[PDB]
Amino acid sequence: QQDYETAKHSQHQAKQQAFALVEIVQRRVHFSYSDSAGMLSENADLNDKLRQRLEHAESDRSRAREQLRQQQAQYSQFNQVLASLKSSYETKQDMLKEL
Amino acid sequence: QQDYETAKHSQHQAKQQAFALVEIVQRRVHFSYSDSAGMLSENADLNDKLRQRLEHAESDRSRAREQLRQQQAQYSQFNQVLASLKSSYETKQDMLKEL
Amino acid sequence: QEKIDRYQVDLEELSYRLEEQTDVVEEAGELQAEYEARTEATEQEVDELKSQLADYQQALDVQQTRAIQYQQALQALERARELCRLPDLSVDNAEEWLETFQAKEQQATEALLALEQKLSVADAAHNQFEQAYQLVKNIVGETSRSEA
Amino acid sequence: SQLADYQQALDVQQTRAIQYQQALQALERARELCRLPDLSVDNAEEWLETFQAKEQQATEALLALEQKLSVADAAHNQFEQAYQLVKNIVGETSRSEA
Repeated sequence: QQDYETAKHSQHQAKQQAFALVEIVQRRVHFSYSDSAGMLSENADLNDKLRQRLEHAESDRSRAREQLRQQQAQYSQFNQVLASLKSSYETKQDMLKEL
Repeated sequence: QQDYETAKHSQHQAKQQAFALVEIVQRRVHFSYSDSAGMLSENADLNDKLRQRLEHAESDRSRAREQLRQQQAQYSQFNQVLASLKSSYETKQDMLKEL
Repeated sequence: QEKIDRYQVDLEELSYRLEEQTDVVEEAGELQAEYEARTEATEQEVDELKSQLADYQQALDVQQTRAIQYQQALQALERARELCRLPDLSVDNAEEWLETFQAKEQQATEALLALEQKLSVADAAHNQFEQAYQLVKNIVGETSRSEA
Repeated sequence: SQLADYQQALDVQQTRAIQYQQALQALERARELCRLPDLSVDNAEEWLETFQAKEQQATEALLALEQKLSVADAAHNQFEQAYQLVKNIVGETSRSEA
């Protein structure tokens, strides 16, 4: 299994390299007209600042999602312990009524 | 030994077929890129098609979200019932010990 | 009478535990709802920022003129150059590299399948070993594999 | 991001189209190897699990085979002695039935 894990890693790397070479082959045509050029950086200032703000918002969203997931977790374990207590109490109550 | 080499060849056939099917399972999303391949062929203004694809993806993601939420509720229900049985078994076993 | 008294005390303690855990679960559920609202607010903000950036850049990126298209080819070529240990890698000679690396990839897949066959047979042999072990444990109880 | 960053400049679109072509090639290759022209991405999982069962059958077979070959290392003498013991106990019997 260790050997097969190594082999799978190697296969993945080989596949990635082959795909990169295929990408070069596909974009040879785009390289063909590499001499072309155009205007750039017209509204970059506001666009860059808004990109930075959006990156901050995305990071905050990732934090929020992580906190949401973990809180779902702890709520789950709390519910599970609550159900365990419920079952224990019900069984002991049944047994007291029997006695 | 002859039958065993034959069985090994059959196992190799099964292995290659299963690997191929798994590979297409991985490329499952890539078949969704048929829109991307068609979109890329636009070679012109294509933001509206991008927005349409994004809306379709939003619909799919919302469907998956609802599916996941209801499945999570079902799994949680199963987990509470399992925990309740665990506690009940513990209590019954302890009473059997005591009796 | 004493036994029933003990069980009544047990039930009282269990009721106290149930109250405590119900309170904990209610607090956890309130926090969960709060974090749900907070998260949804964060995706709302992120989507709003993305849409506003799209609107602002609408005019900017429409007139691409297929002239800034080739830098993508440049980045792809360079990315292959570091990923593929071929500093001389040229879009001209990249086809020989493509075929050679494809040959290596298919060889790797064949070796992977060869390893997978033996891996599967070995794992299933261990599975039967384990099944024997569980049968022995259930019949007699704990014991080592050597004694099996 | 693509719509917001339309400056992305269809690079991701190009990669996705290339991935689509690769997926087409892979699907054709599987339809060949598995000989299943009747096949779709949505239902390919069913044939995948079917051939998973097939591969499990083949591997379990070859596993019993590996055990039998490993125990076949027993020399010629043991087979003879067991055969003659069974013969002497029950009377003449065939090796296959022994």
